[PDB]
Amino acid sequence: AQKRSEKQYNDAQNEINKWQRNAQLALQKGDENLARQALERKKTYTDTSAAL
Amino acid sequence: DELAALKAQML
Repeated sequence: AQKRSEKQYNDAQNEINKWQRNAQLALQKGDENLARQALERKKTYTDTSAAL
Repeated sequence: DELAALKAQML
């Protein structure tokens, strides 16, 4: 169970990294919505990670 | 968040 929990936590971290790259892309593309979505996703994931 | 985005927008 601990290993499974760790894997889930690891997956969340990986997702956050992908989101960060997307946020950088949004700045280059000048799209407000893409940047906003990534930030929101990072926050919920962080909360989820803390719970985990 | 919007305020933070504005700073990001310049870049």
